[PDB]
Amino acid sequence: KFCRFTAEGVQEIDYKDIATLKNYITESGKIVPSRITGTRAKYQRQLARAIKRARYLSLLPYTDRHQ
Amino acid sequence: MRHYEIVFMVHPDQSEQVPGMIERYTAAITGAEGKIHRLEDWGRRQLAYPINKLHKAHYVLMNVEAPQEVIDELETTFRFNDAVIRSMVMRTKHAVTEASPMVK
Amino acid sequence: AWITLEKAYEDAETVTGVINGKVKGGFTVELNGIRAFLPGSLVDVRPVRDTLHLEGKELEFKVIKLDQKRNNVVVSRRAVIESENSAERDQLLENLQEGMEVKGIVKNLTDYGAFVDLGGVDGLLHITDMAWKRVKHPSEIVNVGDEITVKVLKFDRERTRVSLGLKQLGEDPWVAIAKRYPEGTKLTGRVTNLTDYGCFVEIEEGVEGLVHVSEMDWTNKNIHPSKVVNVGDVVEVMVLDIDEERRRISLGLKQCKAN
Amino acid sequence: SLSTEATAKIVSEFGRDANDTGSTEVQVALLTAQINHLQGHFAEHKKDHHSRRGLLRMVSQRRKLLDYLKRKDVARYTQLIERLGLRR
Amino acid sequence: SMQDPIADMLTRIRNGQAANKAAVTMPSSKLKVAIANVLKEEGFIEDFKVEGDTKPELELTLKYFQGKAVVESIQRVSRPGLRIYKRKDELPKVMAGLGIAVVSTSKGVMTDRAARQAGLGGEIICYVA
Amino acid sequence: PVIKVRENEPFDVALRRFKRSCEKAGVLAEVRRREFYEKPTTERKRAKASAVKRHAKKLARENARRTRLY
RNA sequence: AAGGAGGUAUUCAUGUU
RNA sequence: GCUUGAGUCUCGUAGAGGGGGGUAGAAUUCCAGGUGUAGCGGUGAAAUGCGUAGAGAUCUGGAGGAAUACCGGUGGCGAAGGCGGCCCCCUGGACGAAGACUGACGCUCAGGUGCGAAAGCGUGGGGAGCAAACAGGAUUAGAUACCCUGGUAGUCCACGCCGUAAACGAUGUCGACUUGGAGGUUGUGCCCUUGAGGCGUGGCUUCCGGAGCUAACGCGUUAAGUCGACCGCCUGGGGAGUAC
Ligand SMILES: [Mg+2]
Ligand SMILES: [Mg+2]
Ligand SMILES: [Mg+2]
Ligand SMILES: [Mg+2]
Ligand SMILES: [Mg+2]
Ligand SMILES: [Mg+2]
Ligand SMILES: [Mg+2]
Ligand SMILES: [Mg+2]
Ligand SMILES: [Mg+2]
Ligand SMILES: [Mg+2]
Ligand SMILES: [Mg+2]
Ligand SMILES: [Mg+2]
Repeated sequence: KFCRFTAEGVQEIDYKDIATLKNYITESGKIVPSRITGTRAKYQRQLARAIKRARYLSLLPYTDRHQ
Repeated sequence: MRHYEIVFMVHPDQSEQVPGMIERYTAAITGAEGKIHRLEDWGRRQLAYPINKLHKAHYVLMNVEAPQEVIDELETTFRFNDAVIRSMVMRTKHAVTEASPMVK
Repeated sequence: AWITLEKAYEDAETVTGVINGKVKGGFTVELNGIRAFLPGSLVDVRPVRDTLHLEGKELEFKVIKLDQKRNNVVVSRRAVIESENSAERDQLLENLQEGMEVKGIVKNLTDYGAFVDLGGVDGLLHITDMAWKRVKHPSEIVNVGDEITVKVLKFDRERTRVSLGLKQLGEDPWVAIAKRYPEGTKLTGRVTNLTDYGCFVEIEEGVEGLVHVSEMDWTNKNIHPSKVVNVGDVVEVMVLDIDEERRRISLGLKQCKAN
Repeated sequence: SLSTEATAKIVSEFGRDANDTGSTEVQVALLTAQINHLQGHFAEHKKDHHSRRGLLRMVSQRRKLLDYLKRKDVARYTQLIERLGLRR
Repeated sequence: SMQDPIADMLTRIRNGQAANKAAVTMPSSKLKVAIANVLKEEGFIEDFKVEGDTKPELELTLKYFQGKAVVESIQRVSRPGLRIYKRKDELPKVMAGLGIAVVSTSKGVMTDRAARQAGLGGEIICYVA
Repeated sequence: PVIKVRENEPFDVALRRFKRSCEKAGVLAEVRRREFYEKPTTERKRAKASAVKRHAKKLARENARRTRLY
């Protein structure tokens, strides 16, 4: 599966990059499991935080149906 | 002094106040011996979910080194200035001067 | 054998290999352990409704590329097309169907336009060059391989890329509007795209005007356009200014309310 | 906790060079500064039992250090508990 | 906390013999070296040495005769929680004399047999069989 | 799971896509889990039991390849 | 609901979709 | 005296550790409207119940309380009880690298002190959902139950009580020693990072397992092997964790 953050040296995932985060949410808008994406556990936690911060700022939708 | 990433989003129909608001907040921070490290007016962006039945709001981003007290006062200004729809202040361990992904 | 497949591609080999099939990604090849990519105009050499000879049946695997990381080859039936296309596309890059004032043989529907190959060249174009409605994929006028009509605009004949336009013929709606619709006439239009800074309402075929967020309500300056009118709603707006040069309509909703 | 600059000042005052951080006097002085600081926190936060457990460790450690110092050299001990303004 | 370094040394010998190790090592002290000498002269260990200037390390090379370890049992007798002293008449006989009782007399640490001949009592460190 | 009807796509084909989309979002499993309240102890017990048996079956399988049944 | 296949499961260009 | 146990300082790292304050979205309920009309709801099947004073359904707005899907993991943090949206403020511990410093300053601990799920108690709030008691409907030979429709205290907050649980690893704390394997998680060093590689070295953790221990089950370097320090407890079953 191979983590795409360990191989890029990324320190913090960043919630302002709405291209990487879109790859890590599903169509409904929920966060995809690390078991599927092959992300490491450390970057998974960072990634989940970034997605939640983006949702608050309405860069990402919470769900597919409130819009 | 701590570092802060401040993102506030303004009403789409108060778009012309954003320059003025930027200058006031920058002046407040800089007057308290602050250090504005980044300032990116992202502009009018399509909200992902309707807020107050308001699509397409005006995003502003600001990365700042400033005392906690001045930062608290700025957050209070947000709480009362009923043109800013949302704000978020985050504490960063170091200063970021690099251009954000939203700039280009 | 993958080494030898890459070496036979270095020879411009035209081998008899098992095509990988037909797909939205063009055409796949299969040369003895080399799954080949090729685009929609380079996935096979037969221009028919079922190209399984190129991809899906033992047929032409062409020398188009060798990619280790893609496990990939030039999976398209070469040794047939582009061969006489040399002289054909020479006459094409000399003529271009009257300098792109020509018909073309369509290929498929793309995410950015609509493409008609030429046989030595291949042009594209926009979807709103033969229509005016809010479009996302304009391919609903023909199937793959039909005969469309366009006028050439930007053609790079040193790379075999073309881009014709489909508005070199149709009477301009703007010119008739300029004589038909003087400023200050009220007409009804359908909101095609809505923004916070303005809502685009299509009043006529191929004419979209921008009604500013400041022109949505005179007495509540802080009202989102998305809350007052939905995309596709028919609203009456008064034509305030017509910019023919910029192809812009400034429409005023403020005249329906009171200042 | 205690800032970098505050620790540096205290080490200079109570240690016989800038590199003397392990002296009993310096350790008691650092513990005393942090203990005195936390009083305001626990005045506002009477229900912070977890942080208060950390504070009780500090108080307990200061007593052990002072006991050692009193048994090891009584004169330094009297001087220290006078400077630091500590009873017993 | 470590509060019986003699018992620790006996434990290392016992565990090393049970795990068929060639040699065992421990931090050194003069009491450990004295006990080690008695063991070596009674033939329970093959050799011992001390290496190190500031933090000496005592190394004992253990003995096996027919594949089996030579020391069949070794137990601390006097311990910090309960000290044992015996008068010259009351010295023990480990395994009816086939074992040694390391007894720390006033003339140094020796075996039960040596102390009984010298007419001394003292503290009983360990039993060795 | 918001499925838009595609062009020329028959109803059966579109319906299969929609059913699979819902099964991918796991809606029905979620609803069945929220029908009734279960104590946190019950939830933890069930989670731990599934892990134990899943691990045991993986280990049992990975040792079954070792030996021959005939 | 019933059966089959693959695994403890994915890398499997993106794009298209 | 000494530096190896125990501590201090220097730079980082991970974390549902704690306290306070804000905020976001989904959903449940209620309220007011629009469209609409004869059922809804519930069950093994029904009935109570709600509905022509227009329910249920659907759309719009509002109020309010409580909890944070996905991530999420025999994952992490905490002495234990326990801790799960996001942001800020105050604050505790753990670990790693290299180096400097103190120089046995240690371990255990009766009595004592503090923390300690849920239920409960006092005083005042708040109350959407759920729900002892209770009311009704069924089931049944009976049904003071299981099932259904409601429903109060309570669950939430603030401040005090209470001090208890299968408060469990049914395994007291500290230290040392003794063959291995596959993993997780968090640091760090090196080599060619040739491209998620290779090679080491720390902390915590899950599962197999050897010798040895285990009535046996098992346990096994995180022991329930081998040892030492100190404390807690046990002495047939019932009476009884009861009486005084
Ligand atoms: Mg400290
Ligand atoms: Mg006690
Ligand atoms: Mg309670
Ligand atoms: Mg109460
Ligand atoms: Mg009350
Ligand atoms: Mg009930
Ligand atoms: Mg008890
Ligand atoms: Mg418990
Ligand atoms: Mg348990
Ligand atoms: Mg017990
Ligand atoms: Mg085992
Ligand atoms: Mg009693």
